[PDB]
Amino acid sequence: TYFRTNKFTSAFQEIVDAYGVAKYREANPGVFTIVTFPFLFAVMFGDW
Amino acid sequence: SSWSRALVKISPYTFSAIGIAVAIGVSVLGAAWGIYITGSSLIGAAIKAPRITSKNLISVIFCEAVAIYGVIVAIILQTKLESVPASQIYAPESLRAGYAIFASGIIVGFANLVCGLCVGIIGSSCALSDAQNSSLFVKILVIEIFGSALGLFGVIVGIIMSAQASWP
Amino acid sequence: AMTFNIHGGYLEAIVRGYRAGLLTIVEKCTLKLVDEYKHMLPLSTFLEYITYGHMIDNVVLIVTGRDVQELLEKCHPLGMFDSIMRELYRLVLVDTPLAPYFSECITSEDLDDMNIEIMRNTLYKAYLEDFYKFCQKLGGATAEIMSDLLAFEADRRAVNITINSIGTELTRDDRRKLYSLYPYGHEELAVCEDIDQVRGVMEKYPPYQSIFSKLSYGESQMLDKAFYEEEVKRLCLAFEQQFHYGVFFAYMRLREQEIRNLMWISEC
Amino acid sequence: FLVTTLVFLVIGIIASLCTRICCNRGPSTNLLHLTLVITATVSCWMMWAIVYLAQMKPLIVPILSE
Amino acid sequence: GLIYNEFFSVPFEIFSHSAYACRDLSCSEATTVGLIKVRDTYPFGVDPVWHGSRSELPFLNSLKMKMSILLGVAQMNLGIILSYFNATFFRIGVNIWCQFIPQIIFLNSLFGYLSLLIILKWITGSQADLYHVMIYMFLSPTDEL
Amino acid sequence: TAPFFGFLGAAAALVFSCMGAAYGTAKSGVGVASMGVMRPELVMKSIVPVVMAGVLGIYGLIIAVIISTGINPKAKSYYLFDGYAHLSSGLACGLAGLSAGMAIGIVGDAGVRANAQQPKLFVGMILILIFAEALALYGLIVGIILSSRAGQ
Amino acid sequence: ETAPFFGFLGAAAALVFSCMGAAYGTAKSGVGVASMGVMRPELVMKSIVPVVMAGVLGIYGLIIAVIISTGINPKAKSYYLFDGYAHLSSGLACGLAGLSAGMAIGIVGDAGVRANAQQPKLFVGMILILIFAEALALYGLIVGIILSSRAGQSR
Amino acid sequence: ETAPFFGFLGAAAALVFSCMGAAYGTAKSGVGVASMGVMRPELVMKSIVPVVMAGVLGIYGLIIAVIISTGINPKAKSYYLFDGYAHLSSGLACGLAGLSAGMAIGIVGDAGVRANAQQPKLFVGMILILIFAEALALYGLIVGIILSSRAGQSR
Amino acid sequence: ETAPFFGFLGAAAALVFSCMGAAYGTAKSGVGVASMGVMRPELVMKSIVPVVMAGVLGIYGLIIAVIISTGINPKAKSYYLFDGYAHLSSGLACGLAGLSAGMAIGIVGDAGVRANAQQPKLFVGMILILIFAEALALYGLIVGIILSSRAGQ
Amino acid sequence: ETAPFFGFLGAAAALVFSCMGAAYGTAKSGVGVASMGVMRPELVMKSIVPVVMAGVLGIYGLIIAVIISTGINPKAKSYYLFDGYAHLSSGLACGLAGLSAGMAIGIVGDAGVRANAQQPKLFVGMILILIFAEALALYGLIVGIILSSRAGQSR
Amino acid sequence: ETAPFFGFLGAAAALVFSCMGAAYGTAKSGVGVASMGVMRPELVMKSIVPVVMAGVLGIYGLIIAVIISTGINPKAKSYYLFDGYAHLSSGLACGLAGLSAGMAIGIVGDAGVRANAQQPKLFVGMILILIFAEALALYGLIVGIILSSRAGQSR
Repeated sequence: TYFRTNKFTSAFQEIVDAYGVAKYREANPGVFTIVTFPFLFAVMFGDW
Repeated sequence: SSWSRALVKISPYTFSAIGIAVAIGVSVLGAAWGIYITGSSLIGAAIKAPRITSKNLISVIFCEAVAIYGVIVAIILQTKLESVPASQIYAPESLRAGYAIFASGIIVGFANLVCGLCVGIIGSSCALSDAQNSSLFVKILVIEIFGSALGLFGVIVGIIMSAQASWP
Repeated sequence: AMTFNIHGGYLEAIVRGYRAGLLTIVEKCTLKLVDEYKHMLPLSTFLEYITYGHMIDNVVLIVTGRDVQELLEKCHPLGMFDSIMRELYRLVLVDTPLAPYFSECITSEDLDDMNIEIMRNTLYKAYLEDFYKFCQKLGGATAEIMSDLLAFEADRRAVNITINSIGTELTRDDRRKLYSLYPYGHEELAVCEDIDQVRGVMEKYPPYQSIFSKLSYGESQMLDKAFYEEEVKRLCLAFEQQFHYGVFFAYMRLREQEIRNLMWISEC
Repeated sequence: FLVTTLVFLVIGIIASLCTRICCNRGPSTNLLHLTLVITATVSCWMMWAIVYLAQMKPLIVPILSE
Repeated sequence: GLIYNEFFSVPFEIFSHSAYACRDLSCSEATTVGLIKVRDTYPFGVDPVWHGSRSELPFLNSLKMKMSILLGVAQMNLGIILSYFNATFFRIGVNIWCQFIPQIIFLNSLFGYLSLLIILKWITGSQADLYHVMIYMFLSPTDEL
Repeated sequence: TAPFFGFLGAAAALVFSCMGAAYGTAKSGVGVASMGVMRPELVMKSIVPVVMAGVLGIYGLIIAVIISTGINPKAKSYYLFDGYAHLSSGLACGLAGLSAGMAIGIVGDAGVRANAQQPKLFVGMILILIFAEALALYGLIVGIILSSRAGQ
Repeated sequence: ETAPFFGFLGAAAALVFSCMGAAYGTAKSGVGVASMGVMRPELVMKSIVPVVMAGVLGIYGLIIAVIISTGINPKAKSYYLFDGYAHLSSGLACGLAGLSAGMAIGIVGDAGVRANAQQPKLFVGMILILIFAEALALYGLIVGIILSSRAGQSR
Repeated sequence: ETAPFFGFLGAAAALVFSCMGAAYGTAKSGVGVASMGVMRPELVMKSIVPVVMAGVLGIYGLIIAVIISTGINPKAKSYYLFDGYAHLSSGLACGLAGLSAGMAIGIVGDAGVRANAQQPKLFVGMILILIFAEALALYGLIVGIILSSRAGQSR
Repeated sequence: ETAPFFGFLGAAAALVFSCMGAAYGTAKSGVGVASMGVMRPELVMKSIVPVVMAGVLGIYGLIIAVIISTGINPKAKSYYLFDGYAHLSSGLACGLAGLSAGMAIGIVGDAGVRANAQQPKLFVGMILILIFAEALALYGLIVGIILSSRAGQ
Repeated sequence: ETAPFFGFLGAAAALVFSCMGAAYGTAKSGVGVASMGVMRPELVMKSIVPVVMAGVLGIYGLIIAVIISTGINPKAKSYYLFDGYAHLSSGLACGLAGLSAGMAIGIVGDAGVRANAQQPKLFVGMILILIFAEALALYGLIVGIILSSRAGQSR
Repeated sequence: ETAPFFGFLGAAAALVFSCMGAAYGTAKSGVGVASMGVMRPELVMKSIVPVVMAGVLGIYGLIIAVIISTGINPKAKSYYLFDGYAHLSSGLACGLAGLSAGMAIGIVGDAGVRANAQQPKLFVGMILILIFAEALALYGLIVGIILSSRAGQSR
């Protein structure tokens, strides 16, 4: 099974799913990483 | 310190003579190697056909020109020698002259070796090319003549360095 | 680089001149080429391997008997040298590179070398052993040519197996177990049971792509002719023969191809 | 410092109100949006807290090059 | 980048005027016992003077290392916490309490001493620790001292 | 006393440069003969890459000439700095020329074969070879700059 | 003192190693370009990018050498042994990094050019690989510049 | 007096060896990617992971070198031979670890690029192997950081 | 006075040699693992046992390096040559043992990948061989720790 | 004076040589047993003897090195250069003997794996060869112990 | 004086070289014997004679090492530089002779395993080569003992 993908969340979900899938309603780390990856990749390139 | 002092206290005349001899030796070795390289191809072509002996002889002459230049440089270096007086055996002029002689000899020998190797390879290729077709002999000979200029440039550099000898 | 002038230069020049001069008449030309090769006697091992190339087929032919005495009529020194039926096979196991391996691989003798198909299998195994031995002597640009030739032989054997020899137990496993990128990626031809499938398998190698083409010719023949004909067509690459490199094998192959062309000429 | 700490928290509440107004179309959709807003606010506030605690009472003073 | 107080590889005007001011030093060199005296901390970003100073490298390196350690601790804590939620959502067995709790507790406690030491040094201004003596305190496995 | 190193720099600069020049010219020449066996016209124009390789020797020769002229002992007191600088300047020029020629020889040898196959790609081979040959010019610039530091 | 005898040696070694790496890269790049263009002359122009990418290392090495040479001036200040040693270290580091980057770029570019005509996606893949390789050369140049700048104090 | 020479040499060696290891890894990964991507466009981007995984080691080495260079400050403290020895040891350890990690990562990445055309189920295993190998770079960086921290405490 | 110039070098050499041995083992282990996963993706995850065990050598080397670094305490006691030389020797021994163990583990894993691919029934034997190989690394680490413990003159 | 340098060097050399020999022997044994692990897994379990023998040789070398290290007590009795030289010689001898025995046992086991796979009747011969090989390691350990004991006789 | 710095080192090196030679010979002989036993299990037990004969080198080396170690005793009498140099020379000669004998015996046994496997008639006769090798080893040991007997000749 696959969790429903929104118009904007689809890209992040696809990027995260490159590690695999889960059960019909199991854990979906994409929900946290949709903002976590922007919340961490910013530091490595911080320059306004 | 003590080892450094001993190293700085080496006789410059020995180094100068070593360089002078090494120039001629390296020139002779390079010329012989180039001559052998050209001669293998020349003999192969002659076995195939003896028609191009005159064309092939140019490569041998060019290879021997390196030995001739080396011999001339060695004669010049021998002329550059002096009496090596005991008082000035460690004088700055004597040390400078010995270092210049060694540098000139090394440069001449290395340049002669490189030019001989290049000329030998070029002639070995050119003999086979001429055996394949005599029409290409002119371009191959021109390329060999152009490549032979390395020895002339090295000899010029050595001659320029030879003016630095000032042994009392 | 200086080793060429150190040794082998005269032999290389003689070989180059002989090749440049090259272009019962077929038999006479073959005899002349064989005499030229023999008169030429590091490079000794290369010459031995080149001779063993055809000597494997010569020994396979001599392994018969069954009108075995007729083998003396084709005693061409290029490939049918005397120096290169299990009792006689053990004696013939000497003085050949592939013979010691074939002694164990073809220990069944005529059982594994039946003249219908299994003799071709033994010949293919011997050719594979000889190709491996030749590839072992690495150090020159001829490794690519040897790999291409071995790949062509293996692919032709696989195509023949998939075409009709599959019924002769030449299955997908036998495409490499008995039928001699191929040394690493030959598994793609195990399922090429069709001409379209053969073209698709050839598509895995862009250089091999479009080589099969319609496959009406070349691939139409069995044994080792399918991809070997591709190598024959592409032999113009071998015609380059850059200098200061081992070109004795190239000259021998060119002479063999010229002899084959003269034979194919025949009565126009 | 502590005043700015409430400022970051207060900024999230207004953002929380906007998120609720926007995502009221979907209850489970709103629940997901609230998590994203809270995570973003927490991450930004933590980064600012690190940047402020580092320079609050420096152990080493800055020397300037010539 | 706004947090880092660096814009296009150049500082600019922070929300404050100047975080650190040269203690006296109307003509004295920056490298001095007085050095620079800070009136107050710039809230928007790092001190503008620190970026272009000679001491830019050590202070910035220490701050970046501490921030990286804290961020890694936070990410690991969030990942470990997600395990209980996943176990409850999938109604997993007692294995969560059996294994997820010690797994999320051991690493958390192990990094907790370092994180708390970093915070205290940042909070209490224990300059007797700095970037190095924190690791030095963490280095000793034995008791006493 | 120190001037021994300075004198050695000029000799090393020419020796190491010619060592790479001969290697580049040999590889370039061999390919030219191979192309000249069949393609008669292409070989004559292809000699430019060999001519390009031979230029590197001239660049090294000029660099050697400058070093020799600057080692006048009776003119100015050649301190250890002058000897060290001249030796360093020669070392860079000789080493760079050796590498630059080696690339030209490798590139030129393939270029002769490529031109003999498809004459269209002749322009592309020249462009790559010209770009590679710029390294010898780059080494020449460094040699002049280093040698210019003999003021004190 | 004897500090210039090491500082100038390091400055020369930087350029020497950078040129060696650039030549090692360019030889492989040219061989691959010729091999690719033998069969598909159209992609020859697109295959020349790695050659320039490798050649940029020569410019970087020349800049580092110029900086090192300008960093030594006995008439300005007494170049103590620390300054010469630091300059030599910077030169050696920059040269070795340039040589390694050149060798890697040459290998990668030769492989990509050999694979260039097989698929047009190589035109992007090899470019990305060359950029990732030149990143190391840029990092080495930055480190060398930092070391050369730090060499100026010498107490 | 001679200690700053040792320290600068250690920093330069760290940078150079890290650059060499990263270059070797990047060249191996580039050869593998050029071989793999001819058949399929998947290797163009989905398998470009080792290309940056190897440059991460070079970035770590550059960071360690910058830290070591900033460690030396004669105007602030007259460094004894202890500081030079510690800096040289830290630089050597960092550079050797970087070279080892670069070689291992290059070999593993070449193997993974070759296996990319095989069953894609092995991508997770290849990534895990690459991460386990790259852990050596982090270990070396930690060792270098510890050595640099202990370096300045000379009596 | 020159003791730290030996002790720090010994610690760095220990770390470097341990890392080199770990990388040498891990290269062969990863090559074999990739080959097996291409041949049989089912056991790819379970075949990372030598790959995982390779990092143990690096961890031990890092621990030994940390211990050696903590050994050099000039403020605590004037470091005589008798302590620096002992520390350097301990580091050299630990590094050489780690390199040897890494090479052995790499060879064992390269063999065992193919062995398990042909038949997974030899996984127990492969694990036993790997444990026997790692026993050498454990002995080397113990010897290095014991030698470093003798820094009291 | 400098005797502790010699003693520590000898102990380290002993440990290193013993570890290298054990590693070579274990690698050869594993290479041999790789085939037996598939050809006849039933006999593969009994095939682990050479690995155990190599581990035993390594353990003996480590024990000798530990004894040598424990023999160095500077605070109890001053270590003259004679004792240090004797200890270093003992360590070198033990390490060389262990390395040679390990290499021989590894080769023997590599041959014996195939020998027993072909015919189970060769297990007795393999065991005898392994015992004969281990006798050399035992003799080396005894010689090292004797030398270590004699190392303290100076005055 | 610094006598054990050479005497003890030579005593250790004697056993080291003897062990290395015996290990090489035993490894070759064991490989040959394993091959022969694979060919025929009947000859495996009878073909261990060269393997046992190769073991005399270890006994001779151990005896020489014990004698040399007992020959060094500063408490009994001070040993000059000559007293240690002679012992070192004797040890080196004994070790080199043992290594040469071990290599020769290994080669001879490797040939003889196949020789006996083919023709049982020549199996017993081939032992002459092993006897000659053992005689050479014994002569070397005698020469070493004669050299070592001069320990007390100094004054």
